[PDB]
Amino acid sequence: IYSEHWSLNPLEIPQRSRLFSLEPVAVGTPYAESLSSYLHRLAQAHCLTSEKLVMGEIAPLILKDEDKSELLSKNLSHLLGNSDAKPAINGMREMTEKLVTVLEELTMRQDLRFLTLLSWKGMIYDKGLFRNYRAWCPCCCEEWMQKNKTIYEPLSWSFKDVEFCLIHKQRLIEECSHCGARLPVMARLSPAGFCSRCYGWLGQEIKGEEEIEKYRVNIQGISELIALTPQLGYKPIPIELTRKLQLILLVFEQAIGKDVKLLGDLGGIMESLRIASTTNQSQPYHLVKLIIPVCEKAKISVFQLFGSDFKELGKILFGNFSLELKL
Amino acid sequence: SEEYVDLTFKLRGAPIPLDNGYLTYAALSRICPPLHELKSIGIHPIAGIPTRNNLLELTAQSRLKIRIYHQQIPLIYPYLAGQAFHIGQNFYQLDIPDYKPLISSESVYSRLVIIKGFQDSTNFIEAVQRQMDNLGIQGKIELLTRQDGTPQRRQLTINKEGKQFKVRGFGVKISELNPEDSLTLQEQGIGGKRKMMCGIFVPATRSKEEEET
Amino acid sequence: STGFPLELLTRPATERLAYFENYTVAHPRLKEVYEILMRTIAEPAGASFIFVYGASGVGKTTLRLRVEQKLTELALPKLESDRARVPVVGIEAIAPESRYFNWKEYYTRALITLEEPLIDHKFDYGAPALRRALENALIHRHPDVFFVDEAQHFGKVASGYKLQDQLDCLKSLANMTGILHCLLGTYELLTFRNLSGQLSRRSVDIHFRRYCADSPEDVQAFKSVLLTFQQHLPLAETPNLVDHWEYFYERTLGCIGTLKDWLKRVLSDALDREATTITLKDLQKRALSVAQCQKMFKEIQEGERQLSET
Amino acid sequence: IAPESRYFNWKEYYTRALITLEEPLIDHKFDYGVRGISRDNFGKINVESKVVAPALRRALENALIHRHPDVFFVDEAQHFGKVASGYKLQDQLDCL
Ligand SMILES: Nc1ncnc2c1ncn2[C@@H]1O[C@H](COP(=O)(O)OP(=O)(O)OP(=O)(O)O)[C@@H](O)[C@H]1O
Ligand SMILES: [Mg+2]
Repeated sequence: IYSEHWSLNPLEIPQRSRLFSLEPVAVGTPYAESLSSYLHRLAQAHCLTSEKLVMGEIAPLILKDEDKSELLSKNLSHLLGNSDAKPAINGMREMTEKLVTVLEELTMRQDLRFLTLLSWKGMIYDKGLFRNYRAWCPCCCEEWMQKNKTIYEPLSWSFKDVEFCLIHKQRLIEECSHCGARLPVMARLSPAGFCSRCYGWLGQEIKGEEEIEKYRVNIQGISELIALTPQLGYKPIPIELTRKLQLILLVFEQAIGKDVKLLGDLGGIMESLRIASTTNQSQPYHLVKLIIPVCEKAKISVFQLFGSDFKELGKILFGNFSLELKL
Repeated sequence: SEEYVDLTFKLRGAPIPLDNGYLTYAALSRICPPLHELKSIGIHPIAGIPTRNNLLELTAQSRLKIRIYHQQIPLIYPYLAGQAFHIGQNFYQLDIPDYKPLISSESVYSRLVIIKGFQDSTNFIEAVQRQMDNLGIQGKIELLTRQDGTPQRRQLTINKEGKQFKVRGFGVKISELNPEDSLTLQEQGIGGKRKMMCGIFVPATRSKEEEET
Repeated sequence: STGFPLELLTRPATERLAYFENYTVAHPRLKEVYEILMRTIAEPAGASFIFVYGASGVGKTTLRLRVEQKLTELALPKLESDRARVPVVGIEAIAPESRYFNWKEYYTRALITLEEPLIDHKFDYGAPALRRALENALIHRHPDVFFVDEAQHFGKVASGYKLQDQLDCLKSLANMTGILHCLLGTYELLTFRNLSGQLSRRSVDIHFRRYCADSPEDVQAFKSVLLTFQQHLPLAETPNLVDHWEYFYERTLGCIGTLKDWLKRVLSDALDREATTITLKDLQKRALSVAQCQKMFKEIQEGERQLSET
Repeated sequence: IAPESRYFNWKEYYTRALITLEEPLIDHKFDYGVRGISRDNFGKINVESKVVAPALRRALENALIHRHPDVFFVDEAQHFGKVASGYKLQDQLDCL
């Protein structure tokens, strides 16, 4: 006879993700997808509106004590807080924190924290950093759609001090050309590249003919800041950044000691760094107001400042100011 | 001698288990990324008055001591000077560090040495002798014994991921080194798990301290 | 071993019935079709359809579950690393209450199987919304195969040309996701196999042949499966079943599943009466009606004639 | 149910099966599928005419698998034969 006896018992595979495990686009590069664009992409992949998916799954995990079905028939602002809203949701705010935590738990993904700036909480001041209204680069969207590439909004577009796309040298457009209104970042249905109000198109060959060199340092520094966070491999330590700033201050002081003229070029930044090192270290520092000009005068990229260790940073500073020190 | 330094930190906080190697190493790596990749670094056992439940009560002389090459201090000083770390749910604080030299002594001692695949005392002595020759060192090997005279083994609990692995080691006392070779021994050490809070060698008085209790 | 565990006699009747019901035997046709199906699954070779025919009771459902389980355990070592990676998906088609087959029900049931959240609410980013949701779910969840049991219910349409339009809709679902579709059904599926070049090229046909009484090798195989079923029957005494091989074949038509369920009925009847052996009248009590056997034989003969194209 | 029209009404059969099967005490809160079916103050479930028949069928499937009765009895089952299409008998039996 036949000795083979099959067994059809189930195998009990590990629990699957509640939502699709969509990869974030261009993580670690100056063109990383914003959390808002990722939310809209996940909603589009599920054939659900961002609002509807939000109260379907994120709201019960965010809003702890409510009836989930009764939450299914509300406005997005009840949990997002549209009184604030703004592209600042991409920042380091509390609702951003809990939203990122819930999203990472739902898809068991380990990179959504890089799609925002919670890794820089306590490091970079929130005020004066993010735009109040949605912005886009029409050339980017048109090129992406023509090349059959995924549409999304980079983090750089959410910053006030980023107004130009270095790829296309085009000033960011905050107003829909069709309806004339300015889109909020969060809406009931706002797929990337589309007008959240009139459903019109926002990608056109718009030419940028301004002095982009003025804002080049700011945009490149912010791009480096976004692109560097996923590559660190750890949560940054506040006093690490504080002591790097202090080391740059000491290098500045030694350079001034060697050359008196440099005091004229660096006095204001010296005073600002001294104040930032005398105030509480746990207090965040204003990114564009303090760190970017400081590393600019130090002739050091934001990537070099936040990435290199103390030895490399000290050696490069000494070489940059032609000092004879060796740490 | 002075070519290597022992970084000392006045450590205060909650009482700590007596097999706290991986706990303190992981906490330090959490608050100091560069510590996770250095090579010639090692940590001295944390002194104090022990308790009945295999825990150590930190005292005024309790301090975290780190052995490091003087050409790598600026990679560790920023992340530990004045810094604080958490071991589980316990808070620990470090003061401004002070530098201590590597002094030679006639006899040395190590609290816990582990070499892979050596559990019996005799083959452990043979392997410590082999590493002893590999360093160009001369001396005699003895194993610290309990009140019973049985060689004393110490155990390190590495709680990697969900599981935890067991590594057992011996206390090794080596005498008649000659000061140059003594310094070479204290700086190299034997066992390799110096980041794991084992392989650092100390003058022989602490051997008496550990043998009394 | 050829014998059931000997401690089962002391155990209650329910335990013996359970041991018998979760026990299944591998006869040569079933294992051959299993190897062929898994070889096609591992290497689709550009074919998006693995249509499997068979008589009612040859073991189509059992083969489906076995393939699902084995592919699941083959993929299991890597599901810990990669999530949203359902290995295989197997659902059964629903006969429509209305005259025509319903595709909204098909799409929503497929979404239910994939644990899609907020299926009812949905939206259309442009049943098109349900179809797009199913396409996206198949693309992202990345299933290896897609079994659709009872594929004869697909052609519950009064239009002869829409009969292949059902498979056209399934095919349009398949291409934009590139997921293999291995449909299983009775001989009624034969009107869907190779209609049009699209379904004639990318479809691989597997026939779950039954055990016919003409070839002596098949007769010997049927006798051997009878012998192993007798030796695996959890009774105090082993009844002689190989002798009435003609009677067992008459009411089963060679379908192994029919033999299994008939023997399960007889064993349960014996256990309820605390009997120790199986009598001929015990089999006669729960035998299938002669008219029923005639009807299924006519159906399978017509199916074999249709599939006899060379 | 013998239907007034020439077609057997499967929606009525499904809703009557659901109401007949769902008559235990109020403690069971099963939370059936589909939004159109729920309990009431008096304990008798209500189904709106808006609910489509297949969704009601799926809710009946969920209720049957949860409760798991031994046998589903249908009296005067010849009423399933009231159709207009000749082949529709096979369709009715296939649906059942
Ligand atoms: N080789 C086998 N050995 C044991 N039991 C079998 C075998 N093949 C089928 N069965 C039994 O048959 C039942 C499963 O139904 P089966 O696959 O035989 O029917 P089918 O007509 O091919 O499928 P379906 O009607 O779902 O299309 C189970 O009770 C199972 O134990
Ligand atoms: Mg079956």
